[PDB]
Amino acid sequence: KGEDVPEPSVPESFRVLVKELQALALDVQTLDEKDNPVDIFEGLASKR
Amino acid sequence: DQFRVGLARLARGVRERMLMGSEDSLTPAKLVNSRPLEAAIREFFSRSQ
Amino acid sequence: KKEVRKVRIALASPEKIRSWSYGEVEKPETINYRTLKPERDGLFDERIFGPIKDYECACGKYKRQRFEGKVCERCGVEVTKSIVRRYRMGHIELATPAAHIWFVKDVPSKIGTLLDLSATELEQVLYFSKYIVLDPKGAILNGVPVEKRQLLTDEEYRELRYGKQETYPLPPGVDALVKDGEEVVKGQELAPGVVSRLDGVALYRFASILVVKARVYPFEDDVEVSTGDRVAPGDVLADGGKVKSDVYGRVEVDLVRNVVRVVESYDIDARMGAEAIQQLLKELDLEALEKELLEEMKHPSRARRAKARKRLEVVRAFLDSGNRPEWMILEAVPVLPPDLRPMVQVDGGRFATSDLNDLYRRLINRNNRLKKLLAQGAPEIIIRNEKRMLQEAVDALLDNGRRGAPVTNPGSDRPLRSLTDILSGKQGRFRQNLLGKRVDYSGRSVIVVGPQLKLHQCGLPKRMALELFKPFLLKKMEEKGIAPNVKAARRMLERQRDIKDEVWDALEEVIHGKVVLLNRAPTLHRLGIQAFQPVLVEGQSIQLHPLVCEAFNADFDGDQMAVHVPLSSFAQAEARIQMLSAHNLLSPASGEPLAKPSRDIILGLYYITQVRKEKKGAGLEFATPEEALAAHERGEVALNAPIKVAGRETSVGRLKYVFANPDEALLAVAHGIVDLQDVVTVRYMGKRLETSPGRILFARIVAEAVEDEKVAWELIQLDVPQEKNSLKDLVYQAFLRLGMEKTARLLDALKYYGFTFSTTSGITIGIDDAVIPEEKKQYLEEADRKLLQIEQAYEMGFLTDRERYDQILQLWTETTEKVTQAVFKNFEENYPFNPLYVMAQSGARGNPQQIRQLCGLRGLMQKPSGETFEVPVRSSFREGLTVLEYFISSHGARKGGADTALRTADSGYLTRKLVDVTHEIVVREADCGTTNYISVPLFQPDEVTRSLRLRKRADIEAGLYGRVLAREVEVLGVRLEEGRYLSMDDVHLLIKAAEAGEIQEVPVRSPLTCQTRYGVCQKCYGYDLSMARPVSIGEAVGIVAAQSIGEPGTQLGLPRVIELFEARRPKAKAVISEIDGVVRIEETEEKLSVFVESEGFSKEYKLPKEARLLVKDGDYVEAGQPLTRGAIDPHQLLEAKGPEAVERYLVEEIQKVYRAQGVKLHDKHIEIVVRQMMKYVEVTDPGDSRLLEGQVLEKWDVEALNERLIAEGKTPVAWKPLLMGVTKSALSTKSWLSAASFQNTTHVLTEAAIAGKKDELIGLKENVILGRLIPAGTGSDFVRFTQVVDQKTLKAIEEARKEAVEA
DNA sequence: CCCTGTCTGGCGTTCGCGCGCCG
RNA sequence: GAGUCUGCGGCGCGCG
DNA sequence: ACGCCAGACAGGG
Ligand SMILES: [Mg+2]
Ligand SMILES: [Zn+2]
Ligand SMILES: [Zn+2]
Repeated sequence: KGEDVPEPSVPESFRVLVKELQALALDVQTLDEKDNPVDIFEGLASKR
Repeated sequence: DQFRVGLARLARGVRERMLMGSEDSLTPAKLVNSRPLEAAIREFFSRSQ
Repeated sequence: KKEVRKVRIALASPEKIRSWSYGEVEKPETINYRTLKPERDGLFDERIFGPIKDYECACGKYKRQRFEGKVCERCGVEVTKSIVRRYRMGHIELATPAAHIWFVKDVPSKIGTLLDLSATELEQVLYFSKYIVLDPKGAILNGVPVEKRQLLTDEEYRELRYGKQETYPLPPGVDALVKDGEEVVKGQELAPGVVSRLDGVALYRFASILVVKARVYPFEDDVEVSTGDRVAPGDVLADGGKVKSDVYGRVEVDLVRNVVRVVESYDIDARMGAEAIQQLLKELDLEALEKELLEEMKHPSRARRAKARKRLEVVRAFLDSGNRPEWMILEAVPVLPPDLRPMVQVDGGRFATSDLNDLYRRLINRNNRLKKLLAQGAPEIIIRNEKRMLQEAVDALLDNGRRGAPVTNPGSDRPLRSLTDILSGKQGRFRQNLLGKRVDYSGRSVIVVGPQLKLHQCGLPKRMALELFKPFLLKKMEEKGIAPNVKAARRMLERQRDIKDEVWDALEEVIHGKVVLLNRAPTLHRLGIQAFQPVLVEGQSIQLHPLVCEAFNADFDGDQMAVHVPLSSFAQAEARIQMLSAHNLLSPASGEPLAKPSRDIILGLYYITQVRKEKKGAGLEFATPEEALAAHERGEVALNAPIKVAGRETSVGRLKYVFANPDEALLAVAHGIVDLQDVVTVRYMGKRLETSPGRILFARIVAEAVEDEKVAWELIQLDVPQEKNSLKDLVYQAFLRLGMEKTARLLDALKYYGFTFSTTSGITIGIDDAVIPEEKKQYLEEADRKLLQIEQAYEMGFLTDRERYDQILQLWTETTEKVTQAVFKNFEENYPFNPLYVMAQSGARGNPQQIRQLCGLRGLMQKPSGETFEVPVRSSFREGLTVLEYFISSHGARKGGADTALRTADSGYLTRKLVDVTHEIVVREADCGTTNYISVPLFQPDEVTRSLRLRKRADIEAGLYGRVLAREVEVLGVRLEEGRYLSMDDVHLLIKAAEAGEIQEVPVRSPLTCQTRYGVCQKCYGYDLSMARPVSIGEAVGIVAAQSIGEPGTQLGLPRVIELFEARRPKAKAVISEIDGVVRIEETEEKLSVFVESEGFSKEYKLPKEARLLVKDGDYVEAGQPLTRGAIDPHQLLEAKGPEAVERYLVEEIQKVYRAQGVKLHDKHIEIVVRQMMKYVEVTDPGDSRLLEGQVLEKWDVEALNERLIAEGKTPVAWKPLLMGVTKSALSTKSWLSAASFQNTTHVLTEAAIAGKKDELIGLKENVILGRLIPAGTGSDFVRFTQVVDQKTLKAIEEARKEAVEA
């Protein structure tokens, strides 16, 4: 198009890593300004 | 060396069939199985470092 | 849509295992061959993990994107691509618990330390083998009251539940000596042969007697109790409240004897193994043990209090962060996604699946078989035997190898890659993220010199470009008439014979002002990658500029360089502004240029500027007679006086020719009157200068490169042949004086002429060119005969077997060095212009030791071990190096090659470790106000016992160049202000002053004393950006430092540097004086002794036989002073002389090695690093948290600052400076992400989990993994926000403000 | 019961690129 | 109004 | 094979 590239979405290696780590008892959660949630997996993790 | 590693593997299973074969007719197939020797030798000429 | 600013590892709640979970994998069914579809509920079922297909469902009720977020009414399939299949998780519900191997086998057993059990052996004892525990209450005895938390066995537990049951068989036809339910005591004969072993009630079996620790209460009317129920003293049993029990216990209503026996054992709750630890873990009230430990900690002696302190941190971290410790036990195993571990079709029908599945099967199978083995009937031995295998299985998926190594059946004795394996190591998962390994717009080919090219550009193969800038080209095709659309333009290019010449026009046009990055094999420093303007060229090879060949270690025997392309208009910006070649001329290590003319350039630029000398046989005195002018000018015309004679004022060569204007001089050259290397007279701007044409020509080239002709002679020396150094210094000067890009112009200028002059010069190696000194024959014979004297001196018995050897070595060691200066002496006096020689003298190519091996002789080559050979290598390479001398010399070459191989690995590793600790260090500031500076010494103590000396020019320069004075210093007349950055010239001043004797030290800001916790400021770092002005805020200094140290290392030696970055106890230790008084020595036989003493006390220093002490009986010895000779132990020196001493020790002692090897790196760097070695300290007087603790220095400065300043109550937080090595500081830092990268991913995470650790992302390592923007650089909070304006939009916005006035 | 010492237990070991082979 | 799926781990050697 | 760090236990007062 000759346009300006969008701004990066989370890299799959990270996503692949969090779950790898989730495979292990450990729970890796990303957090916000005040320690609260944020979502790396855009919407496939919430259930149903 | 590998040929004798394979001979042991064959001799391993052949001893199991000394007990498996009902009566005397057990010389041919009751004692020999070419599976080990093949995998062993083969393994050496295509996979050995 | 928010930004991920903090990541956090926390333990998993079983409920959370279920929460992230989709379905439960309950059967070992991979995929059934007939249909490559997921078998049943199994490991790959799509419910549990996700849509096997695109957007479509199961059966196909809904098949596109319109209803993307809804599930099929009849079948539950929500869909995105099959990615929802690769991100979802499934869980397996284990039968009886098992524990994480990550928490149980880490050196410090997180559960062993928390739970006071034998840290490593009691665990392994009951975890994998057989021992059981009692939960709330169990009123009856074993001998003692109920064990609230202790553990019992199945046999003594068995006995308890049915009373005291022990069955006693009786031989057929034999009658017993007791009645059906008679009270039997321990030792009583229950029959002739049988004898009871315990008290209780003898019950009849059909054949056998079963005694029971119990009482027996007969009843006439019906029973109110039932077999199995528990009873206490009082509890009714039968006949109404008439028959009551008297003891706690189980019940057995025997209606065969119409009686109710109450076996001694009542309500007893019981369970063992992971089961036993799950119980204990649940019953602990962390608060209580916390308090308990507090007391234990500060009150008893150091043995049990020290244990309580290491036992209090874990309890702490749990309560503190929140996420409680009962989840350390596994009862729900999370199943990694399906797509992650590939079930793929290989060849002919072969299928490959990630080994993880084999281990998952293992666990599933065992858990199931266990479920079945407990429901069928449970014989103890077989239950444990399985729980064991079970427990081992659980390890397998988590971590294989900690304990034994599982293998796929006979095929490959290979450990199935366990989850730990996937997350750790060199090529692991944590390493794949951090280094992010494969670019989309990349390329690589063989490089080839591009002489005409300017540092600004690089020759890139058009064919390479076409693919590289393909999408950018496609669009441009459409902008023009070559192609209708993108897909069109693509097909147009899918074949090589289809490219219209018009496409090249388009590409040539698309790369117009864009630039690409080039990479070299090992990326040692920031210049390991540089940006250039691609100038499309034909062929395979990539044209690289010669001057940059120095930055990337690259010659042209086949080295290949990679190529990337900046996609964003932002990336391109930075890439061409701050990453291009021509703007990064100086090196980040030293303020010396890196665009120095290389070997080829210098050879050319040298040749042209040298003066020749020829023959003086007749008088050389024109200085005085006028008849000397005439006579020696006619004598020259004759054959007697040369054109370049040693004739003080002017050799006839100057008398004959005088040149007015500058040009005048070179025309005569071109006409064959004067060689360029000849000595003539010339009239310049205001002087009659006596200098050779060549020298004058060089003057012009520079003067032309940069038009400010006067400023060109101000910074050049035409009084000597241009050496790599004279040139090196001309670049540097030119950089400071005239400006960056103008310098770049000068470089290419020299580059161009150096190269041209080079070809014309005709310098070439010839066999005869290597010239052997006539003195070689002498020195060898002279030393030969002397060797006989040494032999005759031993054949008599005067010299010891050793003395003989050491003396002979010294004969050659000197004789060889003798031939060395001899050869050069020959070239200097007789062949000034020898091909081999000139190359070596000119910064070009050659090494004094090398030349020797060709014309002189390469004499001593050591044996395999190291002991040098007694016989030397009498030959040169000019003449036949003989058969054996070759072999003999071979041994050394081989050790050299092996050495180079192991140094390369260790050089990259050192760069890894330096980065592991200094990556976070970045410049983000405001002049940090804490003025605590470092003083750069200019003089050194002991070379010779004690004599003060001026440190080397080099060394001192290394210490004060481009630094920021801490305080004002009035030296030789000038007033060096505070905060001023001393230029090289300024550091030339201070040395000249110390010469006079006005200054011994220099107050200067340094990273060693910065206040900025995470980071370093502008005034503290200093000058050296790649540019010569002060450091710009937002420069990754940590790395830049780590790199400048890791490159030179490959030249080192290194073993010491390691001992130094890593606080260690070197080979030859030197006892440091912990006390400062004076010294004194003793004479007794065995051991000597150096004592630092006072009439009050002495610090006894045991100095064995081999140790050489140089402090003598008599004078003073400050704390941490060398009392022995050699290396020192940082820890002791820290204790004795203090931290300000360790830091400065480390620094100087590290520089010692590179100095001695030619490397010239600025102290700044080793400081950055060493600082981090000490970013931690121990605590001795608590406030917030308990005493023994190793925490971040500055985080205490925070604590103490607000505890005394903002909130009252001066609870002084007394700490102790702690010294740690680069490696341990990285291992143990704040964030875990960084730590997960090197040490042990296994440990790092364990702890970080336990204590819900919130990784506040600061530093470039941790924040790179996330693929998030770098906290340093443009992500620099200083410049991440900066807007631009046009006076036109400035007025328009003001018009927006004006419209704000209502009505 | 304390401090000191000794074997003991766990981890780590440049970078990039080619080619070719194998379940 | 094109986009899927394959190339992994290791081994050996060779260049830089 | 090695090297290094950190560890848990056992011996001599
Ligand atoms: Mg090369
Ligand atoms: Zn459906
Ligand atoms: Zn500072």
